[PDB]
Amino acid sequence: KNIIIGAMTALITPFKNGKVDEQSYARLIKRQIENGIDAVVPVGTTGESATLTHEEHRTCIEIAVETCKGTKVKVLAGAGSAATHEAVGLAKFAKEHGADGILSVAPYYNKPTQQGLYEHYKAIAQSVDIPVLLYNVPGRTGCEISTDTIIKLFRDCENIYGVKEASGNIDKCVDLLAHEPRMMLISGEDAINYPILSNGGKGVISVTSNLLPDMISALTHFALDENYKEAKKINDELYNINKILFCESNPIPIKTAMYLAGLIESLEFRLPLCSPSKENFAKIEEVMKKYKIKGF
Amino acid sequence: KNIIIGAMTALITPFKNGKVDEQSYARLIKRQIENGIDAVVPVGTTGESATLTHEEHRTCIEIAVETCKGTKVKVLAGAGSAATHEAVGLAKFAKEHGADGILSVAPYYNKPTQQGLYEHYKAIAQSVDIPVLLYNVPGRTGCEISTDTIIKLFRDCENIYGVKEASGNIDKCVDLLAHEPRMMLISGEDAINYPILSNGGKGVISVTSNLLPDMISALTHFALDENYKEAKKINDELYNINKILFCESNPIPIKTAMYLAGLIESLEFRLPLCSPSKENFAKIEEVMKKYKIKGF
Amino acid sequence: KNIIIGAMTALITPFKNGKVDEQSYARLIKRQIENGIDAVVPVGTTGESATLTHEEHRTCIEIAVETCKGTKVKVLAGAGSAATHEAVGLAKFAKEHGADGILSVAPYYNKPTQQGLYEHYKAIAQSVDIPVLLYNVPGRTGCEISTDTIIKLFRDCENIYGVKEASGNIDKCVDLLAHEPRMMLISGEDAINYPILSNGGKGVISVTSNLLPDMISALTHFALDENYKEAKKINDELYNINKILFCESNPIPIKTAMYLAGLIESLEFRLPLCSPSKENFAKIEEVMKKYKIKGF
Amino acid sequence: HHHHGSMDKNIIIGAMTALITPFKNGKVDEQSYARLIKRQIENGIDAVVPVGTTGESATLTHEEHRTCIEIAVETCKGTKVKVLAGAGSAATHEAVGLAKFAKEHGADGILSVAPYYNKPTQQGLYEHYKAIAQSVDIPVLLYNVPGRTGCEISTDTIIKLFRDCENIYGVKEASGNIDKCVDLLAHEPRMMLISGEDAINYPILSNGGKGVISVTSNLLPDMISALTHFALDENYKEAKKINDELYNINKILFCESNPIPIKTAMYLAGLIESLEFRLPLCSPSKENFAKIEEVMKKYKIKGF
Ligand SMILES: [Mg+2]
Ligand SMILES: [Mg+2]
Ligand SMILES: [Mg+2]
Ligand SMILES: [Mg+2]
Repeated sequence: KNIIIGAMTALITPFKNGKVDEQSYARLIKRQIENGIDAVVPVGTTGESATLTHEEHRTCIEIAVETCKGTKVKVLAGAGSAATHEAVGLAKFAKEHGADGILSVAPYYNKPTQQGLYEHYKAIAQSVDIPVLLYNVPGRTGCEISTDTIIKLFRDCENIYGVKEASGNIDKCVDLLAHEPRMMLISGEDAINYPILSNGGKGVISVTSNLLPDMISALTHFALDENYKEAKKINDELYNINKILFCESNPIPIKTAMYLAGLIESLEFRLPLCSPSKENFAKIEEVMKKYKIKGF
Repeated sequence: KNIIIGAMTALITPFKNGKVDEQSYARLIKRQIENGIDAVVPVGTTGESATLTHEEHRTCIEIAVETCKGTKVKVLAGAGSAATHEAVGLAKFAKEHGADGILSVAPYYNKPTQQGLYEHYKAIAQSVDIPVLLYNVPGRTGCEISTDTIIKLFRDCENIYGVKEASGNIDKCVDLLAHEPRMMLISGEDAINYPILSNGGKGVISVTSNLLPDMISALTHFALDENYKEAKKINDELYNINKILFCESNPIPIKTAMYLAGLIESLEFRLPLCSPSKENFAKIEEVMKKYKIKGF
Repeated sequence: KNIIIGAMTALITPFKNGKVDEQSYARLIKRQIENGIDAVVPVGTTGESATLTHEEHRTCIEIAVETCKGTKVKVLAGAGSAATHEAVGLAKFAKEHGADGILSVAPYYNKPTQQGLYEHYKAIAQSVDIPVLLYNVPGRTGCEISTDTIIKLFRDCENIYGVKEASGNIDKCVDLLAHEPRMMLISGEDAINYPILSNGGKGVISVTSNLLPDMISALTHFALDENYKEAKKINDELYNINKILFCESNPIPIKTAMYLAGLIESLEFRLPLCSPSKENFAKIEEVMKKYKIKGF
Repeated sequence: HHHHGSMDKNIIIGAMTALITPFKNGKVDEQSYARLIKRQIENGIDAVVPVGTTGESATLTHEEHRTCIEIAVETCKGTKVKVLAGAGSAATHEAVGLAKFAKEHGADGILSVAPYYNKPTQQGLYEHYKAIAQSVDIPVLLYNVPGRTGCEISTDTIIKLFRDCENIYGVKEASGNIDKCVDLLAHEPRMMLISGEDAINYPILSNGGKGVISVTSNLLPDMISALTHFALDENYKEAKKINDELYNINKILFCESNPIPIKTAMYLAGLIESLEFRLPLCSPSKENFAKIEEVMKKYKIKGF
């Protein structure tokens, strides 16, 4: 199977006067490339995919593809939907725009059955010839891709190569790699990056790496080399910021931190997302002061 | 406040060869009108709103408005989204097409804060001059509209008149009506229709009423008339079917039941929804036989 | 079946210098009798059953029996355990000391299966000839007596006449009385006393009635008389105090309130229970000032 | 004072077994109990836990609690194997009494479960464990299992207890919460985190946990011991390989509430004479009995 693994970043989407700040978007991706990141994920959850137009989806994916040309860095495009016909369309568009693979979140809100999830992802996988990574985040979608369903999709669909897990469930992480060790388990939960990697996970899709890409990169590559002492040390050091970045729903804290570090020009969200409370604004700033933040 | 209350039906959306069966849709609404229902909800969760196109949303709302014209049955159109700009557009769209009010689900997947939910619904309410009913269903959305946020929205926004609760939380139902008894609490969970109504709830938005509109409307009208003995009698009699209609994610069982009862021509869903398991298909068919199902 | 229903109080156990204050206990029970209560529950959860000795269990039950002599007020003795042999012994114990019935909590900590729960309660019921009320509180015990198991026990064992539910699950309350309308469903959660009674529940076992016995007895008796309007009025008025009495684990707040009202001499718990935080102490004091607390 | 964290703490770590308690005609089978502990000793186990959850502590009498601790202490004499006695209670006065008892009968330390059923606050848990720790001079391992107790010892409370009390040296976690496991050792790396959930033994050890208190080791003591000692030597390949191989049995041993499956498995393997529980525990369903039997076929089960 063709795979996309390593240290990866769920890119925030900067706004300027209500529109995508395309120059800032490119600059942020270049900063990720220059700090050891192996792949970037445009228009995922952290990129506020739910409130972007389809034209803005295309714009962000195109900027990512253009910015990564001539480098080893891959573009793993967000391309999921609650509707199978739309997810298929978004997958084909991402492939057409030059993405290296797609990240496809489990359908949110309508709670498909496992049989429905299987048919959903089978249709997506058959629509493109680039790698497809599943994305399980039950706290946001209201459903769970079961271990058996993930494994069947991995075994039955050539291009589906693993899953990004954001489920706080290390038992499931053991279950997955014990019964199908060929899959690429990817951490979607920064605080437990090291435990997932040390059980044989092969990468992360990180929120924290927006702010600290070098530290997440080093953690991941230490772990992939089985230098678990050094990987755990970084995971432990990062725990405080990893947690404070979820004091309100992601991406409210990470966008706040990027603004606080001068990495984006405006603290703009698209409704229903909005600025954090004053108290959390201050708490994020205080945690940030403990970390070494790379510039441009 | 202008309100829309009483016995209401979250209409299924029948498909024929992958398209909305417009004649069946009108025929089903006529059947609701003839069995005492007070309002119909096109393109809600039960109507597979997530997989319909915007043109299909318009078609369903237009059929609902036309079929109810001259009958005093109101149209409470589903018009929610994870994106405030889209939810506002859908609200204005529903008003333009003649809806009497809108049902607007809490944003799914992106988990707005309470502050964001307030700004979200404030924007929606300000965009139209028809009643707006909030819809809280945390098991599907991943977020909860708190009692404080619901009450602030009710008091601050002229058009917001209540909430459809699908949360299995009778404590919260007491909390809501004890602190703001002027709001219209609407049951969004059929099995507990009577407990919500007997605490001062003023209506239901029902799944079961697709199949048994006469029984759900009588239950609601018994309760609103303070005949709690007879309202509870129907709620108790309905418990078995009320539960089996969620043995898989709604609307998979109710569409199965409508097909089994001869009320729709084909058991078609849009992916990622699909037919139930063979065992659940059998369980639904067995529970249905204990009830008298009105024809056309 | 012989039954014990109506307005009932889960009695606090006052301590003086670490010992059960027998004079205060009798005085508090008399205050319940004089304010319309139908039965009292010595040495339940609210009575700190977990930290009392077997001899202190005896003392409290005997005082309850003695104080109720010459009145209609029943003694429904706490007599449950995680060990079946101990629960049997405590049941016979309670009957020997003159109790009118027993309240028997589901085994905590060891998580028996439904078959084990059936055998547990069958053994208890066969050990005495007085009524036995089941008590389901999964947040405390770690297990749930299912509806099916409750109904089988009710139908198979002469003495088992119902269940006290503290489970935040009005759906289950419908389930229970829809399938077995002959049982006595008793509210174990004060905030939802009225919804449980209006669905056909026949009593409450209350924490709040320790402080406000007249209001809880009036609420229950209105509901039993089918004056649902007047019962709901009291339930709504009591919501604030009903909630603040669980701002920390019961009985920490109710003992605090009894101390603040001058009804017990000292704010004494047995470890691991202890005084509330200063912040919660103040919140309890403020909520109390909206209510008329009967003296002796 | 608040500065015990780097002062000398006696610890009990390594591969440890939560011993089942065999019954014969309703009584503790004392000969079987001794024989089972011998089998653990001979298969590389570092400590045994008498009368914990797996030992049906809830249904044993105080006298049976006594007898089981005494047999464990006597059987482990003359070996390296430690006795970490179950000694917890929902009542602080009883937990103190059980702690002193375990010390006076020769236990090496105590495992003290968070109070069940009465749901103490964090302040109450702190005072609870401070009282227990001050009553003895032997090591105390906290035990957090919220699915059974209805309460949680928070990370801050565990760390405060470690720093404020001389003899509290760590926590057995059975909480399905690897985030909390990171939280604990990132903020207080000096404590001994012990796995209380067999399926995730390797993830807990690879994050710096220093032992397991195992259900599976009743049946497969050599495998759990090997897993633990590989991990302690930082042979993470070998440790993970065993953890993966054990997943099927690790999960099926909880298809019904522990210890119903493990006693069923011990009976099926001929290691105990009768499948007897004390009510309210009882035999598994016939379907789960068969599932346990089938999962066992994958594994090499040591005899006596
Ligand atoms: Mg290298
Ligand atoms: Mg009408
Ligand atoms: Mg070695
Ligand atoms: Mg490894």
